[PDB]
Amino acid sequence: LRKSLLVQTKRRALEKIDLKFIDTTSKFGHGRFQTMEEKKAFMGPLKKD
Amino acid sequence: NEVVTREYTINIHKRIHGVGFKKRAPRALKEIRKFAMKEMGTPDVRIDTRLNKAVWAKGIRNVPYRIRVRLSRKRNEDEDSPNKLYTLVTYVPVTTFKNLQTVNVD
Amino acid sequence: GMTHIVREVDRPGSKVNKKEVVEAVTIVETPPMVVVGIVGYVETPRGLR
RNA sequence: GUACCCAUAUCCGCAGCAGGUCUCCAAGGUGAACAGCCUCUGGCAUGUUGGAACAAUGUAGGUAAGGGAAGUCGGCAAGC
RNA sequence: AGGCGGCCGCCCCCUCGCCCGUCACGCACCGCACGUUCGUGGGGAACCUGGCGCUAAACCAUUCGUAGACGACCUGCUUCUGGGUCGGGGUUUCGUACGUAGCAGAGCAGCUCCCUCGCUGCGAUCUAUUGAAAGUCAGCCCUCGACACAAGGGUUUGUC
Ligand SMILES: [Mg+2]
Ligand SMILES: [Mg+2]
Ligand SMILES: [Mg+2]
Ligand SMILES: [Mg+2]
Ligand SMILES: [Mg+2]
Ligand SMILES: [Mg+2]
Ligand SMILES: [Mg+2]
Ligand SMILES: [Mg+2]
Ligand SMILES: [Mg+2]
Ligand SMILES: [Mg+2]
Ligand SMILES: [Mg+2]
Ligand SMILES: [Mg+2]
Ligand SMILES: [Mg+2]
Ligand SMILES: [Mg+2]
Ligand SMILES: [Mg+2]
Repeated sequence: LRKSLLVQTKRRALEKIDLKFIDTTSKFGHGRFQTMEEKKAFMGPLKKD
Repeated sequence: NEVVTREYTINIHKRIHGVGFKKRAPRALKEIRKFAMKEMGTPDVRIDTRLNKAVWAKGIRNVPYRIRVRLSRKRNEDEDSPNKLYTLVTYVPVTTFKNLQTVNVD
Repeated sequence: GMTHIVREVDRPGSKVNKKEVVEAVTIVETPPMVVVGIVGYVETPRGLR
């Protein structure tokens, strides 16, 4: 990760961003759920219990 | 110098991947020989007719995914090879595959 | 790996403004760097030595 | 005269050559069918080599969002 | 693109470390060149001697995939926080496995306690067990659960 050798504004650098949602769906395939607690609360009980 | 005997659950479905249909089942035999040579240590590997039937029971391309095997190491006599020990791989049938692991057999 | 970000855009004069934007965003794991060595350089008339 | 081949190896083609050469016998199922496919009697080791990986390019096979011949001399090929 | 020079405290000697003058000698090799030099000139293999020190690293093999036509490149290998193989889970792909039971089921056939859904047998499917069963890294993640494996070899490499 190399620092930029020139200084530019361009209305593209140095703007305060606001993050809202970062998805953590299943990337090994098609993702359906966000968190493990949400997945277990949606699917309910199975043969694992 | 031991004469030991151990059971195994080889996974041919994850030891063969990307092999064509007309050569999928013969690669399983070389993979079983390589697995026996790696685990037991001797180069001489002899597999049985029951294991031959268990591998080739479903053709050339529908290779069974997991096979329960038993490996016995014995010595050779009567003008033996330079490799005195040899692994005699035999087949044992089992209905299920879950919660099965390597078992030393007396 | 790569994930999404739902991001608020504070860039005036656009259709993008005041709306959520989903972007393709990578993740780079960076462990801290343990300092080991110091190297000095001399300006030569062929470069740096 | 009476052996044997009668053939993708006993014939011809310079050869154990995807070439050519005249005939009889013909099962079960699906099926209109001696069509195509899978089995039985009967033969065979894949056709003058094997092992390892699956790069470019090629030879044969299959697909591909939207447009449907706008490419090309021509719907050539492929597909409905 | 550096290794010789300058200063101070001492060191064993030298007041001929140089020019002017006197004296006697050293090969005077008897006419002959390539002579005197920065030379204790540069490099290689060894020989006998003193002191001070050093105790490795590549390549193959095997494994690996972030890499590959073959070479080549990035990697692992300790007997304890090492790796490998099974198994366990996490993820996912497909869509509800065999067996069991049904007062579900187009109906059909058989029997008589002539039975007020009487009973049995065949019967595409359906229902509960069933978000079930099956595969899941060979190029997915974690495992201190179980097994053995581990310094085990072949080739090569030194600077007055
Ligand atoms: Mg005859
Ligand atoms: Mg011919
Ligand atoms: Mg012919
Ligand atoms: Mg017929
Ligand atoms: Mg008919
Ligand atoms: Mg006929
Ligand atoms: Mg031939
Ligand atoms: Mg198309
Ligand atoms: Mg389409
Ligand atoms: Mg059209
Ligand atoms: Mg038109
Ligand atoms: Mg034209
Ligand atoms: Mg045509
Ligand atoms: Mg079509
Ligand atoms: Mg089934």
